[PDB]
Amino acid sequence: PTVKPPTARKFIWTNHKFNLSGTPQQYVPYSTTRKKIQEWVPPSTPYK
Amino acid sequence: SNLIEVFVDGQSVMVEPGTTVLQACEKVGMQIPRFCYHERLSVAGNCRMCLVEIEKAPKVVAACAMPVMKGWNILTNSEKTKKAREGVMEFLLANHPLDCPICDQGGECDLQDQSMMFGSDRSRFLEGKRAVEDKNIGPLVKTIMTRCIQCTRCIRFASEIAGVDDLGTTGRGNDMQVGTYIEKMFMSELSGNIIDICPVGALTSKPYAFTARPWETRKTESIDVMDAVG
Amino acid sequence: GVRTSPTGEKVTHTGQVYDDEDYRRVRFVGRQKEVNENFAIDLIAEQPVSQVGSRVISCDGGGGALGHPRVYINLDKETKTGTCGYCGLQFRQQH
Amino acid sequence: TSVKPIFSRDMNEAKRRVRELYRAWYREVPNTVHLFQLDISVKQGRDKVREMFKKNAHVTDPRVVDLLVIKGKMELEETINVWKQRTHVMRFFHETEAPRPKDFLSKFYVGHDP
Amino acid sequence: TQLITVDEKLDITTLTGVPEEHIKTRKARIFVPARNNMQSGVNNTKKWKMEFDTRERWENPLMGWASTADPLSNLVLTFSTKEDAIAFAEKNGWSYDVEERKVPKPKSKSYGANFSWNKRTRVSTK
Amino acid sequence: TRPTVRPRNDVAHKQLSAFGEYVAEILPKYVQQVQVSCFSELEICIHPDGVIPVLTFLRDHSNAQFKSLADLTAVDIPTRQNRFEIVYNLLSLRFNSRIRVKTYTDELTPVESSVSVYKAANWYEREIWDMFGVFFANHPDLRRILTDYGFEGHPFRKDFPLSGYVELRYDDEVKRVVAEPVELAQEFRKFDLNSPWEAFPAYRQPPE
Amino acid sequence: TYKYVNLREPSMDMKSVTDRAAQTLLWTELIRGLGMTLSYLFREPATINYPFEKGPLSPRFRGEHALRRYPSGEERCIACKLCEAVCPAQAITIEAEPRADGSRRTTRYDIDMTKCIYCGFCQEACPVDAIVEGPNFEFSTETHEELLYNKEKLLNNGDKWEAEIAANIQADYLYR
Amino acid sequence: ALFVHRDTPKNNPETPFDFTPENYKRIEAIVKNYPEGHKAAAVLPVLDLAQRQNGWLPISAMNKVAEILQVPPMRVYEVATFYTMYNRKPVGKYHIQVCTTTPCM
Ligand code: SF4
Ligand code: SF4
Ligand code: SF4
Ligand code: SF4
Ligand code: FES
Ligand SMILES: [Zn+2]
Repeated sequence: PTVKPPTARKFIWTNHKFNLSGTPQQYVPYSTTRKKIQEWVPPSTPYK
Repeated sequence: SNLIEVFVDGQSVMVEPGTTVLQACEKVGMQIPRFCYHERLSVAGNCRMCLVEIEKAPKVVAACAMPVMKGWNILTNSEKTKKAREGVMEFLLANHPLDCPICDQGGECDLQDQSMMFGSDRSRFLEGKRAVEDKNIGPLVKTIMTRCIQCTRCIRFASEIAGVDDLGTTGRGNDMQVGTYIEKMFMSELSGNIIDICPVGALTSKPYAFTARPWETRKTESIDVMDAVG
Repeated sequence: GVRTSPTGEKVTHTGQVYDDEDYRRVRFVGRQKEVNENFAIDLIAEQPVSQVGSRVISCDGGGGALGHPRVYINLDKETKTGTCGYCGLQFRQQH
Repeated sequence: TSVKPIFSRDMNEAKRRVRELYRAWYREVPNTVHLFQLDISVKQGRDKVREMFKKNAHVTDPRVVDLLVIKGKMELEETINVWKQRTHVMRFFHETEAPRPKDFLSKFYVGHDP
Repeated sequence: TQLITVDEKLDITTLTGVPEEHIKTRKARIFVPARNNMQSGVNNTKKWKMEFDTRERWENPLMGWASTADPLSNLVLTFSTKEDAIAFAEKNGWSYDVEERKVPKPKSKSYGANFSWNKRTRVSTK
Repeated sequence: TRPTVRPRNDVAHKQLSAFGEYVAEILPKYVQQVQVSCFSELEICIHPDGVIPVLTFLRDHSNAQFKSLADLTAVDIPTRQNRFEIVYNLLSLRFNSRIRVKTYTDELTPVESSVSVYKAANWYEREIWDMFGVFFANHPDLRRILTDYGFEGHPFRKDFPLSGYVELRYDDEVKRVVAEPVELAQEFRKFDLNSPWEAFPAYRQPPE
Repeated sequence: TYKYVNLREPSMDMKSVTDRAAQTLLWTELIRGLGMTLSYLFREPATINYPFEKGPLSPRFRGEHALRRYPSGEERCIACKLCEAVCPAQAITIEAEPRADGSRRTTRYDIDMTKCIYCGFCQEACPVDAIVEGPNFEFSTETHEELLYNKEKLLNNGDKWEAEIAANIQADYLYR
Repeated sequence: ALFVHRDTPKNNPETPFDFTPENYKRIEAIVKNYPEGHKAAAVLPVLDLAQRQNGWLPISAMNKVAEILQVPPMRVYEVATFYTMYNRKPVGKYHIQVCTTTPCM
C-alpha cells in the first residue's frame, strides 16, 4: 500500500481511531428528528 | 335499436351510439393503455398509446376518441398492436431524463407501469435528451418542466373547467413549453388540483415534495371537512 | 461548522438539538454524543462554479458508471444557475 | 344444508363427552399439582378450570362442542405427560396484570382503550 | 351421507384463539379500495378488501418508530362478492361495517360536440 | 420467439392429457376437473368422499404405479365456502410424472385420515391438524407438532395475524418466563405493491 | 448407469480366508490407521497467528454497512427509499425531509444491525452506492443499544476511510 | 429559443402602445369579414397589423389586442410564439432572410 496510501479528499480522519467500543467513550443512538407537532404555547399575560 | 354490437376479440357486446371504443373496452374490462385521455376531461388524440387494430384496415385507429359504427370486430392483442405500443413507448422515453429517484411519483408514475407491461427493455437513441428550464408557477406547486411530456392534460382541464386560460403552448417541435409565457404567479381557485392530474412528475406538491413515497403510506377512509359538499 | 447549544453539547446539521428539559440529555451522561464534524452545507460553499459556454450541459460526477448517471441540465436562464439535483454544484455560461 | 358432523347425533353425546372429560380433569388435578411443584391452591386451579369450561357456555352446535372436547382431550394428554413444564401451567394462570377494569373512567385515564 | 346437520350460524370465533377483548373491541370494515387517482387503473377494483380500524402507534423513545400495541392492524383480506364478506364476518364473529360499492358512471363524450358551431364548448387553443 | 424462451413439448402434454381423460373416464364418481398445466404437471380437482378409493386406485392398477406420496397441504384460501384444499402429490417410480389430487373441503367437515393407505402420511396429517385444523376420521394420534404446547389459534390461517398474542420474557418476581400481550417496537410497514394495468390479460375472469 | 458395491464374495480358498483371519486376530489395519495418523502428525499445520495474521477474504465481502460521499462533495444519499423498499427485515427506516437549499435530504437514516441479514440488496439497489457493504468485520459490541446505527454515526464511519471502499468498488464495478 | 419573457423594460406594461383611428377603421374591416360568433378569429390579421405597425411586437401590443378582441391574453401569447412572421424580438428596419434548404443549397 505504499503505491497509493492517501486519497486527495478533505474528509478523512488522520487519527484512525481504534475499536472505540467497550470504553467510557462510545456510541449511543438517538432519533435524529426535530419537534413533531409544535405543542401549543400558553398566553403570556395573565388575565383576571 | 339503441344497441350496437362489437366483437372484442370475438366476444359480442352491446354499446350505445356516440361512445368511444375505450368505453366498450372498459365495459368488457380491457384497460387500453392511455396517457392523454381522461374519463372526466375533454378528449384529444395526443398520446397515441390508445392504438388498436381493427381488421381490414391498413391504418391503426386511435381508440381514445374513435366512435362506434355498425357491427365491429376488434383485435386488442394483435401483433402490430404490440408493435405500436412498443414503438410509442420507445418514442416517449428519450426526452424524459433520468430522474425516477428524485421524482415524486415513484410508485405513482404512468410511464413506468405501461413501459413494464407494454414496452421494450433495451433503449436506443443513445445521445440527445433535451433540457427545458421550468417557470415559477406559485407557492402551491413545485414545478420541474423538464419532465413535462407535453401530454396537454393540464391545459385542457385548466381552460375548460378551471377557465383560468393561462397555460399556453409556446413553440414547436422539441421546444414546446407548457405554461404562462410571462411568468405570472399562478394564483387562482382550484390551483392545487393540478398536482395530481399531471400524470408525470412535471408538477408536484410544494410541502410534500421530498418527504416520502406512496409505497410506505397506508390508505384510509375519510370525508371532506370545512365544506358542506363532502 | 458545528455550533454549541445553550445546554452545552454540540448541535447537529439536522435541527434536532435538545431543550432544557429533555431526558435524552440525561441518557447521554458519561459517554460521547457522537456528532459529525463534516457538514455538507458548507462544502458546497467550498465548491467553485464552473463556466461552460454551451447551451445544454451534462453531469456525471467523475466516472463512467461511477457516481450518478447522465443528467442533462439547462442554462437558458441568464441569472438562475444550473443546479444538478444529484451533484448540487452549479454552472455558468459564456456566450 | 346436509353437513357431516364430528361424532354426535344430538347434544346428549356432546354433554356426555364433556362431563366425562371434566371428571378426568378433576381427578387429574392433584397428581400433577404435586408433581409440577406448584404454589397455587387446589381450589383456585379447580375453580379456574371450571371457569374456563363455563367461559364457552354460549355454544349450542354439537360439532363445535365435540371439537372443544377433542381440544381438552389433547390438553389432558399433554398434561398427563410431563411434556409441559411449569411454564404453560402457569401460563393458564394470569398473574401479569394488565389491571384495566371495565370502568369507563379507568379507560378514560389510560386512553385509547375502549 | 345426509347426516345429523342443524342449521345456524357458525362458531369458529371460539376456535380462532383471539380473546374477547379484540373480538368485541375492534371492528372490521369491508369495502372496495379506492382508485389511486393520480394514476388511472381500475385493476385495484374487483376486490372486496376487509380491514380493521387502526389504533395507537406511539413513538419509540430511543429510535423513533411506530411503536404500536396492535397485532391486528396489519391484515387485509381479499374477497370476490359482498356475500362472501358477510358470511366470513359472521363466521368469525366480530362486528362489521360494509360500505356500498360505488362504480364509475358511463359518461357520454363526443368530439363533434366538443368542436360544434353555436354551443359554448370551445377550447379556443387546441 | 426462438432464443432464451423456455422450451416446452407437446409429447408429455398429449400423454398426460390422454391419461387424465382416461382416469376421468374410468372413475366417473369423484372427478370434477382435470387440468393439464402447460409445463406438464397434472392437477385433478376432487370431491371429499372417495379419497381412500382414489388413493388405493393411485397406489396401484398396473398402468401407472405412483408409489411416491408427497405434498398435501390444504392451502389457506378465503372467500370460499369450501376453504381448504387437500392436495396429495403423487410421484411415480416407473414412469416419471407428477399428478396432484386437489380435493376440496371446508373447516369443520373432516377428511378421512389417509394414514390407512400410506405409511408416510401420519406426521403430515398431525402437522395439518395443528396448523390448519383439518380433523380426521379414525385417526391414531392428534398431537401438536411445530407449535408451543400452550399456544392455540391455528396460526397459518388468514384469520391469524403476523404477530401472535403471546410474548415470552423472564421475571424474577414470579421467577419464570411468562407470556404477555404483544408490545411491538416496529410497525411492520406493509408495503402495498398491487400496481394496476393487468400484465396478464389471458387470466382475466369475466366481470359482471 | 448404476454402480453398486459390496456384492463380491469373500474367497473360500484357504489363502484369502486366513489373510482375513490374520486381519481379524492380529490387528493389522488398525496399526495401518495409526501409521496414517502419524504420517499426518509429522506435517506442519495450517493455522494462523490470529492477532497478527488475518486470513483471506474477497473484494466483494459484505461487512460494515458504511456510507460514501462525493469527491469534494455532498452526502451521497438521496432518500429515494429503494434500500428500505428491498430490505428483507425492514431494517431500514428513512425519515426524510428536504433542506431549504433545494438539495434533497433526510432527517433520520436508520439501520438495525440486529435485523440486517447482510444481503447486498441495499448495495445493488442504491443508484449512487451511498450505502456500501463494508470491508471490515469487527463490531463485537458490549451493549445492546450501540447496535443501532444513525445517520451521523454512518457519516463518521465513512469519514474514517473511503480508499479501501474505493479500491473494492474500482475492482468490482465491472462485474456488476 | 428563449421562451421566457425576462421582462426588462421596453416591456413590462405599462409600455406605451397605440394605433391610428384610421387603423381602427382597418380593424373594423378586419372584424367585418368574419361572421358573428367567432369574433376571436381575427387574432391572426390583427396581430399581423400589429407587426405592420411596429417592426417587432412588445408585450403591451399583445395587451392592447387582449383588450380589444375580447380574448384571453394567453392565446395571443401562443400565436405570437407559434408562427414565423412574428419576430417578437427587435430586428433591423429591413430584415434579411436567406432562403436555402433543398433546391437552393
Ligand atoms: S414522471 Fe418521469 S422521473 Fe418521475 S417516475 Fe415517471 S418517468 Fe420517472
Ligand atoms: S405539465 Fe403535466 S399535465 Fe401539463 S402537459 Fe406537461 S405532463 Fe401533461
Ligand atoms: S437506495 Fe441509496 S440513495 Fe436511495 S434512499 Fe437508500 S441510501 Fe439513499
Ligand atoms: S444487507 Fe442488511 S440492510 Fe441491506 S438489504 Fe440486506 S438486511 Fe437490509
Ligand atoms: S388517448 Fe392519447 S391518443 Fe387516444
Ligand atoms: Zn450531477
